[PDB]
Amino acid sequence: SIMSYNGGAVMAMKGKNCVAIAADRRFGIQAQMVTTDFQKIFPMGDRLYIGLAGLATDVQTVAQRLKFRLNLYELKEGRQIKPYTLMSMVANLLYEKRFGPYYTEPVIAGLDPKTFKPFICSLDLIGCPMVTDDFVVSGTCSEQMYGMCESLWEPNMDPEHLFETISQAMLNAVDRDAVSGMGVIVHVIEKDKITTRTLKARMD
Amino acid sequence: RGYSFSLTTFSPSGKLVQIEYALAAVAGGAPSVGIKAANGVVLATEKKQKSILYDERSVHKVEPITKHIGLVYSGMGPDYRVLVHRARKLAQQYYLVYQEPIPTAQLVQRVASVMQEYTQSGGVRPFGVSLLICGWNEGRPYLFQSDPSGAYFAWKATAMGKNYVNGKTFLEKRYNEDLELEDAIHTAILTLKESFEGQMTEDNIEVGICNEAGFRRLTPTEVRDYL
Amino acid sequence: SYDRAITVFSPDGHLFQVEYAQEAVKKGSTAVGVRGKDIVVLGVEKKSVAKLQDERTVRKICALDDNVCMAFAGLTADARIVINRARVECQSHRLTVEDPVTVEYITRYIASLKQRYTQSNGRRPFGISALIVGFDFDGTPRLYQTDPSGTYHAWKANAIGRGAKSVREFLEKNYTDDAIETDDLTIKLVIKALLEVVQSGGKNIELAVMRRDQPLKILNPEEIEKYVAEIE
Amino acid sequence: SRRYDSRTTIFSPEGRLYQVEYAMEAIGHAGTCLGILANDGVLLAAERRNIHKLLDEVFFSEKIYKLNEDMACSVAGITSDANVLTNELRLIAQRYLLQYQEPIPCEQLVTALCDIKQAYTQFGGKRPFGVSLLYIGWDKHYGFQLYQSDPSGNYGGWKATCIGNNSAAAVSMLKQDYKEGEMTLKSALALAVKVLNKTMLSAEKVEIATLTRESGKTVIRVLKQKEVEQLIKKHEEEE
Amino acid sequence: DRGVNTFSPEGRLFQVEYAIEAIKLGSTAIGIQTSEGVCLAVEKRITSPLMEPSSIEKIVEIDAHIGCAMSGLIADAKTLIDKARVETQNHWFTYNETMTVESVTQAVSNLALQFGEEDADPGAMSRPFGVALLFGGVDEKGPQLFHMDPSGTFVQCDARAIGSASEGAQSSLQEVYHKSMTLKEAIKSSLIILKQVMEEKLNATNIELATVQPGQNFHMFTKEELEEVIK
Amino acid sequence: GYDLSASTFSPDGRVFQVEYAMKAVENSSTAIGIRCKDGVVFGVEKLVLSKLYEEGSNKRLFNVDRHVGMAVAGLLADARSLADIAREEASNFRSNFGYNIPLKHLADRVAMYVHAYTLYSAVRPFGCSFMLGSYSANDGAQLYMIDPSGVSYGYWGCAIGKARQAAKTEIEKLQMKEMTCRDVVKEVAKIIYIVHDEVKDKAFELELSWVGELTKGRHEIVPKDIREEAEKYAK
Amino acid sequence: GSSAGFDRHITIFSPEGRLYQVEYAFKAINQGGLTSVAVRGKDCAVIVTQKKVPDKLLDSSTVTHLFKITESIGCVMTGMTADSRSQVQRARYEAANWKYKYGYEIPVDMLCKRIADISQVYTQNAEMRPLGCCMILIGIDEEQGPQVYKCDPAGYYCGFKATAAGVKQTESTSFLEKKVKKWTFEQTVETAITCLSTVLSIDFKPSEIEVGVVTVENPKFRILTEAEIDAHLVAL
Amino acid sequence: TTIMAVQFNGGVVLGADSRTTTGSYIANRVTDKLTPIHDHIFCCRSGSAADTQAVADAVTYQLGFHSIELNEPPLVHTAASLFKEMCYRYREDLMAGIIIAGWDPQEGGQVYSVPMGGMMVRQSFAIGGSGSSYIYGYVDATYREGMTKDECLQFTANALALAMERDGSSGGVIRLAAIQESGVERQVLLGDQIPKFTIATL
Amino acid sequence: TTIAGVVYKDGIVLGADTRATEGMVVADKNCSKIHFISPNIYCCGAGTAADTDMTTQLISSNLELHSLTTGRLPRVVTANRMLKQMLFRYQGYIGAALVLGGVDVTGPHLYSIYPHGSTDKLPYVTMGSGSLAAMAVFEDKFRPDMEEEEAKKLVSEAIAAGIFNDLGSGSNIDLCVISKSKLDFLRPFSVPNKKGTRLGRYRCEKGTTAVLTEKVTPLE
Ligand SMILES: *[B]([O])([O])[C]([C][C]([C])[C])[N]C(=O)C1=[C]N([C]2[C][C][C][C][C]2)N=N1
Repeated sequence: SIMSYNGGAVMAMKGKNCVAIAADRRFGIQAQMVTTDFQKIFPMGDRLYIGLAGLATDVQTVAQRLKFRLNLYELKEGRQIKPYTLMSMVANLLYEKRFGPYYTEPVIAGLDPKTFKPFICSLDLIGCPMVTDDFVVSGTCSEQMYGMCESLWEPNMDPEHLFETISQAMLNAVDRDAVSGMGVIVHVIEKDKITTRTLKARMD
Repeated sequence: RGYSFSLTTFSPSGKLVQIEYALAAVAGGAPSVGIKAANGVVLATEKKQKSILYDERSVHKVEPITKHIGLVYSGMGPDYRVLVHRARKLAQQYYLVYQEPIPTAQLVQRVASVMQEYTQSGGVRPFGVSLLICGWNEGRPYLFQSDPSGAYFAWKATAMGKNYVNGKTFLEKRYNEDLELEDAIHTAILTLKESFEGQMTEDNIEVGICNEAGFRRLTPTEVRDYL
Repeated sequence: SYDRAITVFSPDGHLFQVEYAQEAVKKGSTAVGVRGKDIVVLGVEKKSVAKLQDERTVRKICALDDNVCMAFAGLTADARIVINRARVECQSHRLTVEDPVTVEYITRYIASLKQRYTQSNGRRPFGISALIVGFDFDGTPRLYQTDPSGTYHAWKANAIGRGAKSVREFLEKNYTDDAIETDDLTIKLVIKALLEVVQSGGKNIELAVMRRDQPLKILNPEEIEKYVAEIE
Repeated sequence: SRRYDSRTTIFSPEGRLYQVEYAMEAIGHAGTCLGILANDGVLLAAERRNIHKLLDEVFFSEKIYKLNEDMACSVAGITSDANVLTNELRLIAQRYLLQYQEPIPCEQLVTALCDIKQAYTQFGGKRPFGVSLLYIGWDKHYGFQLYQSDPSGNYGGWKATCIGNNSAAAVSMLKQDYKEGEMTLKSALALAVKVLNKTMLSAEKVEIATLTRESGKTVIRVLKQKEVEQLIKKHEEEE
Repeated sequence: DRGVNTFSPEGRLFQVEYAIEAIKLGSTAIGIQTSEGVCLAVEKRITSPLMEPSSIEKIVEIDAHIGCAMSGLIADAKTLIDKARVETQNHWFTYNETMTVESVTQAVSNLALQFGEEDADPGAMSRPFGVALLFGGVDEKGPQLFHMDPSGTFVQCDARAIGSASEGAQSSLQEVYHKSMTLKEAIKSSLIILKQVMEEKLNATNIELATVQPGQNFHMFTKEELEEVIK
Repeated sequence: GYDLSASTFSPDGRVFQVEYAMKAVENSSTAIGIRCKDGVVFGVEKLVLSKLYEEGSNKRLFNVDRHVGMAVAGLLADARSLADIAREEASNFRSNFGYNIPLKHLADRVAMYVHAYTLYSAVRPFGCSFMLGSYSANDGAQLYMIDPSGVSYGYWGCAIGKARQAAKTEIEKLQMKEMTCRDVVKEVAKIIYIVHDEVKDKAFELELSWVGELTKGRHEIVPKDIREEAEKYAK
Repeated sequence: GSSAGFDRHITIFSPEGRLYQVEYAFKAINQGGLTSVAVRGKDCAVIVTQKKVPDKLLDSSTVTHLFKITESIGCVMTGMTADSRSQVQRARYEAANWKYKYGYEIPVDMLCKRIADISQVYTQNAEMRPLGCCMILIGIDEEQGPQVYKCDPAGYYCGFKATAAGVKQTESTSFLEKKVKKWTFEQTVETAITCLSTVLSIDFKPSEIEVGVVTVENPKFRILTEAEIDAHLVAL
Repeated sequence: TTIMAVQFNGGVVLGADSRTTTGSYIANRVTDKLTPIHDHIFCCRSGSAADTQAVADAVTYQLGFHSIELNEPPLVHTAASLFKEMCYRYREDLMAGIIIAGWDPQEGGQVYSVPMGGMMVRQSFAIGGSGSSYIYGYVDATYREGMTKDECLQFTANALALAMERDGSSGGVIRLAAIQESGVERQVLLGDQIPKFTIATL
Repeated sequence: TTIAGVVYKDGIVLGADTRATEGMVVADKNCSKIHFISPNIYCCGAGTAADTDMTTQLISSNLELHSLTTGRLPRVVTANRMLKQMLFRYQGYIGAALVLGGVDVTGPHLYSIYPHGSTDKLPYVTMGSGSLAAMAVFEDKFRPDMEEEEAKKLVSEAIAAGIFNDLGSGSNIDLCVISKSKLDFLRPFSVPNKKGTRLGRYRCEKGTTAVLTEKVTPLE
């Protein structure tokens, strides 16, 4: 598979009045690791982050083209983009290449501007939006991630309780995948802060 | 084939006469009045064919661009049909990408761009119509005015067409910030009554209102009662 | 797209559009050029010498390559377009042939593009003249001059722009085989030529020299003030 | 077809381009826009020509636009032409940032838009853009800058300038009041107000924007009604 | 106002008639065809002592066996000269043989009337080339001199003079040229005629002579060579 | 100045350029067409400008199809290109629907192409008028006429060119309907000898083409014998 | 009445903001020398046009101003004959294209609007002139019954109860105005004929005019015959 | 699929099955394969459902417009020629087996065959579809010249019924159509009305 | 995926499941398969999820534009034609099999559009991987001119048949009742599946996960 060439996994969880977005940091060509600090999560505007998983070249391309569109959109209609609007924008971009698509499964997570309501979603390669209420996973080890989030996620967790759940889910999901890991970066988006910490993972 | 040179050029004094002549065509057309009032916006126009053979229910001056945006004009009738079609396609295009009703300000800007393209393109003349767009988004009313040159202004209450200067004075000393939609219509029709020559009926004017529920074109019944 | 014939012949076999393009070059700032032995100089008169204007953003002398540089006279906007197209050709010539372009090669290209605009549909001729100055691989200093029509000639010393005739006559009688003997001598001949077609020369003159095996060097006001003191 | 042609991009006997010169005449009858370069920032003080008792405030500004993260501009001429020009300026800045992954330098942006303006004066047979622009921004190569641009496609960097209604009267006043190299943002605002008044004021008849640097970040902001009002009162004390 | 493709009442294209009037302001170029080669000579006409006379190329090389002397708008002739060079190079690539002088003149005369506003492409001429050419080469038929003008009509001539002083020079060739005249005799005749119709005293740096002989190739006289015949 | 382009109306509401193109058709020779009980007969008085020309040169009668004929007037260069335009339409129609194109449709299709040159400044209106004649078992004998403005109408007896107002009074005395085709040929050659001016004009060749039941629905030039005898009857 | 530049030659605004060229195209409608009258009834629409025959050699049948756009939509053209057929050909293609794209028959007001939009492009572009003709379409709508529409050379269209076109347009509209203030199949036809006869003052014979109708009971556009048009002629 | 068209003096008689199968599953068990191209012109579709519907819509559009310009009832041969054009043009992209059959004032009742390749041949009767292979011998031994409009309806019903039993791609009901100068008359034959043939049993 | 629709006495009843799988894994247990085309026309879509959304979103905007122009209520034929013509133009490469149902001036119409471009106008249809299970219920209990409540029960049984017999369909049941005077979008209509209650908690107490770096940022 083309998606399993560079590895990586992104995860987004929902809390009471907060969101969390975690991702692996290993960048590697097939079985060989190159760097251990590849960026898979990009800031789309204060309380809006986008995590990309899949082909590393398409992860950077899609992140750069979405930023290009996001900059023009925010300048045109001078306002902060809304989480749901970004998903439609990203889905539209991915659907332009319907027969020569980008190999990347995006995972959007952020708080709605002004209302501060949590929002998480995931899209497929051809831009198929899927808004959920609990969590969204994307990567080469989604099965492992699906099993962790299903039995760990709680309806209304707080910033600290949410951070522990998304970290335990990622740490145990990337330990079962060979081409995923080498560090885990977690971003917890609140109403007035953006805590970012790197978890102590296995360097295997 | 088609000409590829600009029909509208700068004069020695620095004026674009073609646009200036198009504004003179807009200043002779049926009067239009736009009023933004707290909970909504109202757009009224003198839809009088004055002949008694024309079907009053057939043609329409006040058109809905989208579910929350209405349009009204002053100037040439056929030119307005082109702009209304362009404004409807621009609203659909925007909604196909962002999956959310195009904001009133975003539509005006997009529609004003089209009007500015006919003042610099080859083998064409500027649109001879001034639009009065109105919309409602993000719990707030909007009222814009896009003239033939392509420039747009945000107003609170305005009037175009015949006797527009006279209506702007009668509107500047009769309009209040804290005004309700229902009362906004009363002062919108009263401003149109100051240059209506004959007798005003329910089939001589057309009124469209905008609010939280979305743009609506008042039916004859409603207007009758208001009159 | 526009396909109208702008430049056409007239009753007396004239090309009015090109003649009006040369009329725009006469209204431009004076640009002097002097070819020496181991140094080529370029002098440009600064008409609008406003004190509230960054002078580095409005220069008439540019560098096309590391061995070629030029000055102009006429419409500044056009000069920019011609200067950037010539810069792409210098980079294109380096990609196709190992060696850098020769002064004449790039001058030929600049002049050929100018002639192209005087005979195509929908366009008007360029309203600028150019003084391409540089060094070849052999170390031979070069100086050419292109104009709106598209013709170019090699020169020993030339001036363009307003009052170019007055400066050209001054160079004919002053340019000998002793005036360009030394580095400073050649630089002093260019500053003297600009002093007959300028107001209070010394703070309204901007010159740049180009020595062998070295990039363009723009002499600042302080250095130009030191040369004016020796011509007193 | 050739009889209706107006021949916009054509030279004249004197060697001038009529169309471009007629567009420059339209920029002298527009709202006065002035820019001043300081040491900690650069500002734009433009006069509002869209004043009425029935006009809404809606937008964030009327003449001053944001090109990108570290750039802004103030137009002066045809209003609809600026809408086209400023939208193209935003595109150029986004295209550059998508290519090198860095903010486009101020002089590179101004130059790119000038190449488009000059192309409309040489071929195509269309009228030129009747607008003059003023740019203020900050880059890592030259820091704070202020550029001007006209309909012909000509541009230049300045320290203090003015385009619009009374450019010549305002330019002279700035000439004898600009202390080059020792100007601060605070002292520049006074200069703007002092020149803006003597070239026309209320706090609703003008709009000011400053561009400064804070913690490795460009900050563009339009001064508020109250914010400007105080400035206008302080100039009255010296008069 | 009229279009570029407008006929006059006498049956002449205005643009071409004005382009032929622009060749009366150019420098003179006398060409004499003999049995032992062709000889071309042009009046450089320098307007300044600072102006380098070696940068003035009125006579160019189309190929080893073909030369070319031009008059009128020199800038317009750079496009015709390149076409001729590519035409003779193309011929060699396809048939492995040199193109004849008349064939090269025919291919350059085809572009002469290729201009117009309407129904045209981006890279189309807007007017005619205001320049005249004198083609001199040696093929299977020996020395041959051809003349091509703005109208696109190429004819053969034993002796031709194009430029400002063509009328005066053409008459001086009509009574000084014969079919048995040598190539060395032709070079002197041309120089003598050129010196008479010129304003500046003829010298080694003023004019430019070129010759093409049967067994040899195109050759441009240097300063030394020129001086020899000058005295 | 309201008569320099076809995309300009004059104050009264006329397109002068199209009216100027009709002037060219009133300067050409007279051509007539008569429809009868079973065919159409075309008679064009070919005016020979020189004695050097061969008898039959510069024909004004062409076969646009195998069942359709075409007599022209006005400019010949323009009319020749219109005849090739009519041939394409007739040929394209057979390759699409599989059968001979109806005269009514062919006339309309060619008239619409002629009306497209009367709207723009890029082109000029055709300076020629022409008649189309045909015969079909299912249809019958048809005769249409199209002018420079792109107007096509059905007729019984038509006449174009210089002498058309004098040739229409000669065709009005005939009872075409009850008449046949062999009897009409004579009358067609008689009217052309009456309208033709022997003074102003010089030598003239008489052309004759027909299409009906006689020739089994095939348009052809009237047989030499029948044309020679008809020419003697006119004299 | 002021003017400047080439406003009278090409469709470009004049000093007063008018389009002289478009106004000159309205005078081209009267050049034909005919009048058309369409009257809307209660369950039927009636089109009445003048059928003049200049020459006796002209095959009368081919001379007509009534056309069948669709199976239920019919129209009458007035003005430049060549322009009329062109516009009629355009309406046929647009109508056929509508049914193939949307799956249902085009409404009379949609076709009129569509044809009027095409006429507005000639008023904006300067490389071509507007058509000097008028169109009056009549059809039966499934929901709103009988419909009578009309679009002109300016690109303006509308819905009517009774319309007129041609040299005598003001005469037929001033007579239809007093008649509407005061209709069955026969009453809709008789009112049209009377209007056309009282304005032209000719007292038409059978073969001298043409009528087209679209009733609610039989929506297919049809042209009355010689013996059908005569029956109404001997009713008044 | 089993379509069939026969002709008599007055006009023609059409017939088809109604099964639409996507593999071994019947997606539509009551498909209407007989498509009206005009007033008196029909066409039986066979092959690809999407290809036959696209072509029929296109031809119906072209024929309608052509008939409105000529102001005359379209010829059945004209409709068949239009079909043939598209069938031949896009023979490498389409999979259709159209059978055009109608009635016109000129030639009367005609049946045209436009097989896969795009050829057009007129016959007195034609059969198409996958189930037409089993009734080739039956139609050759039962067809007789002079059949009336009543015998043609019984001939078509008999042949279609025999093909529906042997073919897995044919079944459901039988949709008939009798086109004459008077008009078109549709008729469906369900379970009990469908001709039955005693299955050989020991 | 199990989508179905029927035509009752005076209206249309559309239904669908809410499960979305990414192979043999449930990605979304509550996705909406019933799309809004217009006020009187809705659409159930199976096949390629991305193509099903984009095709319905485009056709709905075209029908909205057409509605604004004509000023009348859109027809089901118009939506059918637009879809079938566009689908046919992509030569089946746009995997979008939808069930189109709505009520207009002609009455209630139910169509079934296939990826290649073919359509079928029937009284009841089923699409998806669990289409054969839902078709068995329609071929065993469907009756013409059914009552609104009867049609809702029969269409619920059809979706339930697919949800419990097909591995590609699960979660809840979505219904959509379109009649001459109403439009009832019931989501969810029935919930036959419910996650089992936890037998024990697995809460991650604070400090259970080590941290190498930490950086907080105060937003305005
Ligand atoms: B027949 O069996 O040939 C029949 C003729 C058609 C109905 C005109 N064809 C089919 O049965 C048929 C089925 N399909 C599609 C297959 C893929 C799913 C949708 C139906 N295409 N033709």
